[PDB]
Formats: sequence, C-alpha cells, structure tokens
Amino acid sequence: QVSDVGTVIQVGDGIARAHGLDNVMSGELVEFANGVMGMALNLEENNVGIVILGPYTGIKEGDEVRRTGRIMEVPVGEALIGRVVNPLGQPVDGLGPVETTETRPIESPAPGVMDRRSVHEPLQTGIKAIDALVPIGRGQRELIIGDRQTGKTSVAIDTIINQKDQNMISIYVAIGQKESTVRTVVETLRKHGALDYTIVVTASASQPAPLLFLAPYAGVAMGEYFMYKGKHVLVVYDDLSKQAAAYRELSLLLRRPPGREAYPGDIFYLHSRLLERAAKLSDAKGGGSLTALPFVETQAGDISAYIPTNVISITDGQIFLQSDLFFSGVRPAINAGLSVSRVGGAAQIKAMKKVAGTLRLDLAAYRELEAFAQFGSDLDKATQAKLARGARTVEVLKQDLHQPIPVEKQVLIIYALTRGFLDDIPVEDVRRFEKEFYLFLDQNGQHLLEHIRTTKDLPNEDDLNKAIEAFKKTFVVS
Amino acid sequence: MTRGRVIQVMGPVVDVKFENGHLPAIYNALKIQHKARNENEVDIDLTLEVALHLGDDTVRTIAMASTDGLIRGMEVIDTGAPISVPVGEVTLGRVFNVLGEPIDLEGDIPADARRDPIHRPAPKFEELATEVEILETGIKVVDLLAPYIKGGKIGLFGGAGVGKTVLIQELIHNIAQEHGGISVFAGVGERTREGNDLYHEMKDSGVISKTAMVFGQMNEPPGARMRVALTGLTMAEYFRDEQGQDVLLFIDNIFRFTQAGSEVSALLGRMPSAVGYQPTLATEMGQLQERITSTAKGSITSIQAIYVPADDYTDPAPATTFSHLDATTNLERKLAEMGIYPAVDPLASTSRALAPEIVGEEHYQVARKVQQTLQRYKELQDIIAILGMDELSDEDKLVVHRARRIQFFLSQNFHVAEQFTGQPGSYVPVKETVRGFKEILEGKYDHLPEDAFRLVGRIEEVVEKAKAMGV
Amino acid sequence: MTRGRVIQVMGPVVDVKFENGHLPAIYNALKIQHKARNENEVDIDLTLEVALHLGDDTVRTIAMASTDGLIRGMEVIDTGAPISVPVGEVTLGRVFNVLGEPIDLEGDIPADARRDPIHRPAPKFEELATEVEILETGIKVVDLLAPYIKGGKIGLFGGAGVGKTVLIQELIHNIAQEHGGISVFAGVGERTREGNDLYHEMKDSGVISKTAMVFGQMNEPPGARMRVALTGLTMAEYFRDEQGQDVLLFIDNIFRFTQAGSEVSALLGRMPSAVGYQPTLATEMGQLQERITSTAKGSITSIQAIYVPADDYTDPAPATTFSHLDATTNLERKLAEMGIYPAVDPLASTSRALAPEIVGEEHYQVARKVQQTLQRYKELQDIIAILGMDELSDEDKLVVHRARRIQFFLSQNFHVAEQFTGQPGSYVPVKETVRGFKEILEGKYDHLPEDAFRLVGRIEEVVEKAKAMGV
Ligand SMILES: Nc1ncnc2c1ncn2[C@@H]1O[C@H](COP(=O)(O)OP(=O)(O)OP(=O)(O)O)[C@@H](O)[C@H]1O
Ligand SMILES: Nc1ncnc2c1ncn2[C@@H]1O[C@H](COP(=O)(O)OP(=O)(O)OP(=O)(O)O)[C@@H](O)[C@H]1O
Ligand SMILES: Nc1ncnc2c1ncn2[C@@H]1O[C@H](COP(=O)(O)OP(=O)(O)OP(=O)(O)O)[C@@H](O)[C@H]1O
Ligand SMILES: [Mg+2]
Ligand SMILES: [Mg+2]
Ligand SMILES: [Mg+2]
Repeated sequence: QVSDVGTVIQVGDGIARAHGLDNVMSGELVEFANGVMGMALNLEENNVGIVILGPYTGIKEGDEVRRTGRIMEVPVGEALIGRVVNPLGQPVDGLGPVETTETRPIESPAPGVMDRRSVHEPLQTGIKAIDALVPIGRGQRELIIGDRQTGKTSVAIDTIINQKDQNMISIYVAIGQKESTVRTVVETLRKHGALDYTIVVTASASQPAPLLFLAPYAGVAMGEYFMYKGKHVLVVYDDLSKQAAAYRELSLLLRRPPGREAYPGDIFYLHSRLLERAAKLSDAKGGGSLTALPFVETQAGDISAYIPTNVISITDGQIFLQSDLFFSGVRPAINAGLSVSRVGGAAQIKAMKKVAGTLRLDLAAYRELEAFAQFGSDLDKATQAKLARGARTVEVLKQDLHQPIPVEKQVLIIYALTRGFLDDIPVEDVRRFEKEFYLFLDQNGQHLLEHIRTTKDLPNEDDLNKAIEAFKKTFVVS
Repeated sequence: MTRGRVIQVMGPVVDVKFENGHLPAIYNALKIQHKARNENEVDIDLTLEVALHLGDDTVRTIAMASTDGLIRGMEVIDTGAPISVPVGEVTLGRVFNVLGEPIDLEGDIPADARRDPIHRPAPKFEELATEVEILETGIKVVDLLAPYIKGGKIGLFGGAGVGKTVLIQELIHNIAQEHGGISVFAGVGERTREGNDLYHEMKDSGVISKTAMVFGQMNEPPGARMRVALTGLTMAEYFRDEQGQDVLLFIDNIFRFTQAGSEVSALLGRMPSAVGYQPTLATEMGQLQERITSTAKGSITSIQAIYVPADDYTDPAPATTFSHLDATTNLERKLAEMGIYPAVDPLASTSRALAPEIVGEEHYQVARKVQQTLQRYKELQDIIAILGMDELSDEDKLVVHRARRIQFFLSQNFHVAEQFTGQPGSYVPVKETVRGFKEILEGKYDHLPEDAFRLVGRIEEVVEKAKAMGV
Repeated sequence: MTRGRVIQVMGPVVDVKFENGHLPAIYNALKIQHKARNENEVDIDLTLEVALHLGDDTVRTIAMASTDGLIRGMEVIDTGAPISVPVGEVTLGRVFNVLGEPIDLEGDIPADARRDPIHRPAPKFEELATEVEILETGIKVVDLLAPYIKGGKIGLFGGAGVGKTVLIQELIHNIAQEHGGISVFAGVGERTREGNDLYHEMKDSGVISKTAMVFGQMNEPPGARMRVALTGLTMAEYFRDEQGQDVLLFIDNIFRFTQAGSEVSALLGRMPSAVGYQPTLATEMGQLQERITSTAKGSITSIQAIYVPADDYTDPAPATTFSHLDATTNLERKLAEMGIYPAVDPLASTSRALAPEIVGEEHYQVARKVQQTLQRYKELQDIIAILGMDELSDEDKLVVHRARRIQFFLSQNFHVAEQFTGQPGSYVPVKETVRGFKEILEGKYDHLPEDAFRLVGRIEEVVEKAKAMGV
C-alpha cells in the first residue's frame, strides 16, 4: 500500500498547513496520522491549506498527512431514515452503525434550465395562515425569517409532523444549536411519529467550524439521493446565519481578506450554490422534487442586514415573524404585508384558490387602512365594513401549537369567513365558532369533506350555504 | 505551440505559468482538458480567462466553471483569442450558456459557423443616433409619467420582491409579440426556476422562434455571471451592425454582473473600495454599458432590471448605474406593502421623453399636475398621522381626497399577474389613461369609493366595479 | 530533551522554541522557574498554556500571569499535561485561583490529591437529559413571565449598574441556602471587593461548608480571566459525574471570558472580526457552554450574569450567547431609572417553561394577558410621548391605566436590597403572584393610586400601603 504523503507545518484553531502533497486535488479528503479527516481548500505554490474535520488537539507539527483520492463525499441511502448523524454521516444516537452502500459528492451541479418543471403541486403545512396566504409548493424554497423566540422552529416542526400521511421524506439540519435542544426536537418528533420518515443532521456549537459549514451541504446531498429516484424530499436548514458565521471564521483563519462586516466575498455565492440545488424535476428526469425551508435570524427586526438581504434575494418567498405581533396575541406572528410567495396560486388546491385568491392583498390593504382612520372617526360605512371584515379575518387566522388542520376544513372555514357568514358574529367568539364548526362538519358534513378530498374543487354552493346556515342556527353567541 | 501549467488554485482564481515570451494576452481564453490517469483523479474540461500579468511568466485567470478537481501541474492550452460565441440566424430559437454552447438539447452548432469575440471597444461619438421617439407599453404609469424611448436605455430599479421580474415579463408580453424585429434575453444571475418559466412561456406563445436566450444564474461561478451579459450583448450587436435590425435587449439583472465582479477582486489582489466593491467599479460598468447603444446602422432598445441592495438607493452600484439610462422606473416597497402594483414610484421615475414637444402639451400638463398633487399629499401624511384629518383645512382635505384616488388608480392588473390576482389583465392606451387622469384631477369621481380604483385598468372598469359594491 | 527557550515576549503572549520532534501538544502547560543570577534580573515563577504550533519547532503560548522580567533564552519546562486542579471533597469550603492553588490562607492541598485536566470534550448526544421542571425563585416577574428551569441554563443580561450582581445575590439567598446539593461560585473578571464581600457573607451564613469558590478578577491578566471559568467548571463536573449530585453553578460575568479572548487574539496573529472580536468567538464560547449541562448521572443548573457592552444588545458577544440559554432575563436602564427595581424587561425575557402543560392553564393565560397589555402600552407610548393621554380613546386609556399598575406591581423589594433602602425584603409564592396579577387584570384595584404598587410583595401590601397613604 502506497499513497502520496505530506508533512504538517502549522496547527491551530482547526486550520493546518502542509508541505508536500504535490498531486493533491482541490477539495479532496485527507487524513491525519491519528485518523482525523481533513479537507484541502487552498492549493498554493508551495503549501496546502487543510481544514480539519474534527478534534485538532492530537495533531502536532511534523505529523504526516495522507491522501485519500476522493472528493468530499457523504454516505447516502435509506439506512439514514430515523437516525441522527454527524455531517460526515457517522451516527450520534448510539443505536449502531448505518448500513449505507452508496455515497454522493458534497458539491454537485444544480439541475439545469431544461431539467426543471414549474411548481404545480401543494405542500400542506397544516397551518391556516401559511396554506392560505403564503402557499408552498413541492420544489419551492421558502425562507422563514424573524427575530429570536418568534416560532420559526415551531413552524418547521409542525410542517414536518403534518407530512405523516403524505408521501415525503423529511430532513432536518440543525447548525450551531445545543445538543440538548436537538434532543428535545428529536423527542418531539418521536412523540408525534415523524421519526419514521425523518433524517436529522446535527452540528452543535462545540463542533469545529468546518462541520457547521458543511452540514447544509451534507443534508442537501442526502436529499438529492431520494430526489433523483423520483421521491419527494423536504429539507429544513434551521439556521443559515450561523453557517455563514462559521464560514466567515474559516475564511478569516485561512488568511483570506475580509469584506463587509468581515464576511468573505463569496458569502452570497455560498448560499446561492446551496439553495439552487432544490428544484422540481421534469418528467424526463423522474419527476422528483426537493423543497427547502432555510432559516434566517434578524437582530431587533432589522431586515436591511447583509445576510438577510442576500438570502431574501435568493429564495422564492419569505415568511415574516414579528415580536410585536407575537405578543399582541396573534400566533403564528406572520406579517401578511411583508410575507409573499412567488409561486402562489399554482401551489394551491382548487378550492383554496377559489376561497383565498385575494386574501393576502386584502389583509395588506386592511393593515394600511387601520393605520389611517385611527386618528379619524371611521365615518364611512365602507371603511366601517372593511375594518370589520379585517378583524374577523385576523382573528380567524390564529392557531395553536401542534394543532394541524386538514385542507378540506381550512377551505370550508375560509369560505364561511369570506362569504359573509361571519359578519353577524362578534370578534371575541369566532375562534369558538370555528372550533364548533369543525365538530359540526365531522358530525353532519362528511359528504362535503369527502367531495373536497376527492375532487379538488368546491361543492355546489347551495348545499354548503345550507350547512353553514344550519350550523349558524345551532350556534349561540356568548 | 506553447503550453502552461497550473501552479496555484485559490477558489475561482487559478494561476498559470507559461514559457518565456509566449504569454497569452489579457482576456484570452485557456482550456484544461485533463483525462484521469488513474482512480485518484477526475476528468476535467474547464475554461479560463486571462485577467492579470503577475510577472515571472505567470498569469492570473478567472475560471468559468467549478474548480473542484484541479491539480497543480495540469497542462493548459492557450487559444490565442478571447471567448467566441456563434452569431447569426443560428442563434434564433436556441438557448445558450456563457460559452455559447447550446443547452436546449436541440443539437450542436456546426464548427464552421461564424464566431465573434466577446470583448470589443465601444462605438464612437460620430456614429451614435440621438433621435427620440415614444415607445408605447400599455402600462398607465409608465405611459403617463415616464415614457419609454425607442432605441433608448430603460432601467427598472427596486429592492427584493417589489415586482421587477413581473414587470419585465409584462413588458415582454406587450412588446416582443408585436415588435417585428429580433429580441435577446440575458438571464444574468437569477433564478433557474424563473428562467425555465420564461422559456416555456415564450415557447408556448411562439416568440421563441424570433429570440435568442443566454443564461448564467445564481449557481454559476462568478466568471459565468460576469461574462453572460457580454455574450448576450455581442449576440445583439451582430444583428444591430450586420443586418440593421431593430433589437430588443432584456437583461434579467445587471446588478449581478457588478456583484460577481466584486466577489473576485480580493482574490485578484486589489485593495477594497468604499462599500467593499472593486476599485474598477465605474470603469467596468461603463465599459459594459457603453456598448449597448443605438447607432446609424441600427438601433437597440434595452430594458434592464437593476437590483437595489437593502432598498438603499445610495448604494454605489445603483448610484453609478443611474447615469447610464435615458428612462428610469423606480419601485418602492412602501407601495408594495399597501397592495398597489406595479408599485412604480410616481415621483422618482424620470424620462428624457417627458417634454411638451415630445409627448404633447396636454399630456405634459396633466402629468405635472398629478406629480404636484402627489408631492403635496406626501407632506400631509406626517401631520395627519399625529393630529388627524379633522384639523386639516378644506383645501388639504380635498387634496388628500383626490390624491388617494389618483394613487389607487395608478394601479393596474397585468396579464402575467393572473397567478397572483385571479382576474385577467388589461391593456390601457396612453390617450385613455391621460383622459382618465384628467377626469380624476377635475374631480368627476369624488363620490366614488377609493377601493374601486384598485387594479382596474380604465375608469370605465372603476365605475363598473363600483356597482358591485352598491355605489 | 524536553526543554525550551524563550524567543519572543509580546505582552501576555510568549513564543518558545523546542527541539525537533519534542513539541508539546496544544493546551499543555509550560513552567518557567528562574533565579536572578545578578542584580539586573528578577525571580520568575510563571506558567504558560500552549495555543498554536507556529512551525520551525516554535510554539506560541499564553501566560497566566504578568510577563514582566522575562528574558530571551530562559529555560522552559513542559509538564506533558494540561492545567490540572484538585477536585473532590477537599475543595469544599476553599477558595482557589485559576491554577487551583488555595488563596484563603488555610494551607495547601496535599500533592497526592486527585486532580483533573482543565480541557475535556463535551458530553455526547446520548448522555443528555431533557426533563423540564420548574424552579421557584420567589421573584414575581421571574416566576410569572419567565420561569426558571431546574437543571437548565439561565442568563441575566444587563448593562453597567443595572442590577445583575444584586439579582445574583438575591437568587443565592433564596435558593442556595436550601438547595441541599453542592454550590460552585466562579467569578470571572469582577470586583475583588465583591468577591471578599460574598466570601464573608457565605462564611457568616454557614453555607460555606458546602461551596467552592474560584476567583479570576479584573486585576488579573487575560489568560487567567480565560481559564478561571474552566477551572470552576471542571470542579463542578467532578461532583456532577463521580457522585451524581445536584450542582448550583454561579458565574459572575461570562462576557469577561470572551473579552479576554478578544484581547489575546490580536497578538496570536489572527485577523480581526466584524467588531474587532476574535474570528473564533463562536466556537470558543460553544466549547465552554456545551460542558455546562445536565446528564443522566446528575444535573447542573447554572445562573450566569452576562454583561452587555455600551447597552448594545446586538453586540456579537451578547448576541451569540442567547442560543445557549433556556431562560433569559433582560435588564434595562430605562426601567431602573424609573425605579422599577428588579428592572426585568417583561417582553424581552423568555423561557422554555412558559407552556400550558408545565405551569398551568390559568398561569399561562394570566402571563399572556399581561404581555398583551404591556405590548399595547408600548405601542401607545409614542402618542403619549408627544400629545399626552387626552386624545386616547376610552379603550386605550383603560389599557394605560391597567398597564401602569401591572408594571409597578412587577417591582419587588429584595432581602439583599435592605442595605440600600432600609426596608425588609419579601418572598412571594407563584400562586400568590398569579392570583394578584389576575385580580389586577380583572380591574379589582383600579381605584388605588399607582404609586401604591411599587416595591411590595403580595397584593395585600398594596392595599395596606394605599390605606397608609391617603385613600
Ligand atoms: N402558535 C403558537 N402558539 C403558542 N405558542 C407558540 C406558538 N408558536 C410558538 N410558540 C412558542 O413560542 C416560543 C418560541 O418558539 P420557538 O422556540 O420555536 O422559536 P424560535 O424563533 O425558533 O426560537 P429560537 O430563537 O430560540 O431558536 C416557544 O415557547 C413556543 O412554544
Ligand atoms: N403586478 C403585480 N400583480 C400582482 N402581484 C404582483 C405584481 N408584481 C409583483 N407581485 C407580487 O410580488 C412578487 C414580486 O416577485 P418578483 O419576482 O416580481 O420580484 P423582484 O422585485 O423582481 O425580485 P427579485 O428578482 O430580486 O427576486 C410576485 O411574486 C407577486 O407575488
Ligand atoms: N433590587 C434593587 N433594589 C434597589 N437598588 C438596586 C436593586 N438592584 C440594583 N440596585 C441599584 O443598582 C446598583 C448597581 O447594582 P449591581 O451592582 O447589581 O449592578 P451590575 O449590573 O452588577 O453592575 P456592574 O456592571 O457595575 O457590575 C446598586 O448599587 C443599587 O444602587
Ligand atoms: Mg429555534
Ligand atoms: Mg425577480
Ligand atoms: Mg456586577
């Protein structure tokens, strides 16, 4: 057994310099004398810059670096379902080794222009506000952006849980979190049964910066394996800002000149390369899809920041969560004026498209009109009706944690709201009205639910109006 | 015959050493065509472009694709010329990458086809044309306040999510179907989803037989993003010069050219500029933009979408871009948050064509009156938000009353906006929109509710939509 | 042989050259012991910690004390192991420095005692425990709006002179004297006067018999300020692991550790980060915070006071430490200047234990209602700032009326604060807090003056002092 070998010059902070390795390859895996792996990033004239993918305490100057002959690769396969793994593919749950016989490059080209198909099928998150105002389709990438403690992780957990019956593999990537928080998330998923089809990749805060930098790429590489076999995959990047910070740390350690806020020049290219690999494949490519939900954390609600601006410029849409909305009682705290989906309409069931085609612009106009007319006297009856309708819609859109709602019931409640049947109901009672309306449909409106679930269009309005009137007669206003 | 070898690889920047007296010229293209000798290597087919001469027979280059797999000492071939792409009727109906290689799976271009170099000097002072003519677009705000010029340069400014892409698509739908000439689209640094959607829409509409498309997108390395615009530009220049055709040039996002140029300046070894941009920002932007002009042999009218980072119009890239345009459309997300689309700023938008002798005295006066009314309205909001409308005078109350209706009537429903609005689009002529705004200024429809003007088209549709509310 | 020589001395950073093939590993401890050979030298007894391998058989280290008097060529000894400090029953009731040497004048520790290395990896994923249990503190705002978690990590943010130390002392008085387990106090870069006061307080109260203290205060060099926290942490880890006991861990200021790291970073040869911090700010803090956790063997609950520089909550050091905490309380200078003395921000403070299944349905509802009223008052404060309360509607006036009384009732008189204001402190059960806040929300005490709600404990004292004043 023979291999090209080098010698170590410098060691420190997870960065190593090596002399030799003349035939080393750009991006090739290398291993040290103690078994710790590395990745070659800088190929200078006389030395190689290696980033250490593990504990660098046992590496000393003069040690030997050995080539592997392989581009950065991660294991893939069905054996990863239900497991929590390192970004390199090693399990960390203590349930034994994973039996994967296949691997994929961590850097691969995105599907081309002719390889894609327009997003045309919905992804049901189980949240009324998202499903109505900011639709998400399979193959779409939607950004979730907001301050800390606003529900960003809760939205992703609910979305992953809602895929229990729908045929979709879920991948949850956690970057820079506490292992206790990751374990809590895994326990919630196991409790709700989502762990039977979910892969979770963890890179905690104690891990070196390269693991945090490589975790999203490992996740998308694992997802692509199922995507190119015709399956549908959902990938969640729980924090892209921490990955960006880790990449900045690596770049500064490798003596690369800094730019704005000490970030490197290709901080935008990093995220663009990561996010362009999610797509809806054409029928000639298999028809599979991969949808991504990247996360961005703002500081005091500042959106003009570098990383938030860069990520917003890439994704197909963003969902805004605001602390003032969160504390005002409306949860989820989705800002209808700022949130938008570029694939809206095409990513909705026909009934939902009928009932909520205008609701987002309606809420934006209502928010504009509430600020105006606050100082005045709400004199005009038209303004006095618009405000009333807006209040009902806002109170209807509220939802509780871990309480998914089927799309057939969502379209029914949106129809009842938007057709004017809630105009004679006070604002304080519409939540209980909806709660009782769901039971009324479960007891007496099974045929409407079956019709919506089978044919994606609404039933005849006469029967629906009759059922709504019957429920209204039964209902009593408190 | 001469060859070089790779001596250093730093991300997208590669250094090549040549023999003495055989250095390649700047902007020349280089080829690496390594075949894997054994199982420890991978096959490589990569193109490089010469950028600097470092001395000691060493050349610094920028790669056009991913540099993964490169090994120090790989043999490099010099082609002796810059990047060359096919030109002519061959490009019509085809989709190309930055290198001029088709990506539509329709077949390869014959090797004997004519190919033109990517880089060339700009047209001279004598050969330029300056005659101004109105281009009708069918959009009310554009036709009223900032008319577009045939053969001129039009730029659309805006932040993220304000409607630049939708406006580009609507302009394509309104113009390219009836233009009669050739059109070229340059997908510089944007979404592959958007590119595929546009390609399929043009294929279904039949315009595809009259247009050529070149795409370099977000996933591409900086070199492709900073040379795809020049590829599309030379494809359009062939038609402008050799055949004298009228050419529509659409650029998906011209800010990505600047961003890609800035991503590699530090690796090229240049000291940073004010906001982290490259020192050669204005020089590169001018060298690119000055080639897009109308001459005596032919005319090119170009519509470009320009990204504004963080909604800051004082950013150096838009600030330098502003001076290169004849007509300017500004999109502000304040109008987008309020549900008004296309959300064109009625004041910041300017055009060289808004003159009494160019557009007409009545049109000029009605546009100026609309601008004056909106400017007066903008000042009243600050005191209204505190002291209420009740404290305003009778004149200012009427000013607000008419200004809100004017601002709401500035909205429109686009054909491509069906996915977002349900209702279909409309096409409003300039005479009709001028007449409608004149009526609203005169105050004929003060009794109508303000909501009746939202995304309506003409005032006839306003008064008909009012009937639905019982007014 | 394993003996080095001093090459460079740059403040707290010293470079040592060793023989080929005998370099010490990273985090190893080096010793310098020198006797003055003549009148132009001084005696030296200094310890160093290996940080980087610079190449050419040279090692860059960080000193744990002052480097004045070092001469190039001094002999350096390598101990072959990282810093080791004594652990076990021997450390109870003693005070130590960064090196684990007692400083309480009660004698040394026998050389045969067990001692553990300072640096170790964090516990694995499969060893952690994720149970959530409420820890009652007796403070109204903490118990209501952000309950503390038994076995979790709690952080107290605040600027200079806002109340972090007073809150630490109040929590110690309320919890530590009854906890039953082992308590560890690890000051980091704080006042030596405060350390002496706390030592005497514990000695007089008798809780000193079951606590260990480690001190690296503001007078000390950056290496000691960096490693004192790790010394205290390993002392706590011994009790957590080898005996499975519940451990209280108090860190006086964890921001000083990152501040000392940033001070050291520049001399080590690293390029500065965004705000001049070290580029390794996140990893260094993470590999410290991940060791402070509860496992299956035992639980560690830690209360850490975090300094906010220049009252900028967006500063990188405060910004990166939120993700490591289960419950946080944010202190605000505006609230302390109005006399609200616990100064806890009622909207910024968050906790994972505020869930209906953990604290109870009525607790959750009362907390949510209080937060909603406070948010509405915060929104209205802009209008009251300019034009007062006269133009508010009848609803907004009632919101302000309730919110002011709620905000004043969130104040409490502390036992520790008895030295500043002569009044005695109070301890309020969470059930009484919930009942009082529900009564205030219901409007039972709208007629009482708002100044009767300040610095009281149970809701009965509000009525008592309102009766004492005019009513
Ligand atoms: N719809 C909801 N109704 C009630 N509580 C909710 C809802 N959504 C989220 N929460 C609560 O809000 C808190 C914050 O949620 P979460 O931790 O998911 O937010 P985050 O933005 O991911 O936070 P972090 O910044 O800590 O990562 C949690 O206590 C969660 O239970
Ligand atoms: N005229 C319009 N009618 C209806 N909806 C519109 C209109 N213009 C924009 N929108 C909405 O706003 C979104 C803006 O997306 P768009 O792709 O146009 O943004 P952009 O400003 O070009 O940004 P970027 O290219 O930087 O992502 C659309 O997806 C749509 O939801
Ligand atoms: N509960 C309280 N009651 C009365 N006064 C208080 C209270 N808490 C704090 N103070 C006042 O605030 C002052 C500063 O408090 P403290 O020493 O706890 O602040 P700190 O946040 O630790 O500040 P530093 O950065 O100086 O250490 C005290 O001397 C006292 O005057
Ligand atoms: Mg979270
Ligand atoms: Mg766009
Ligand atoms: Mg203090």
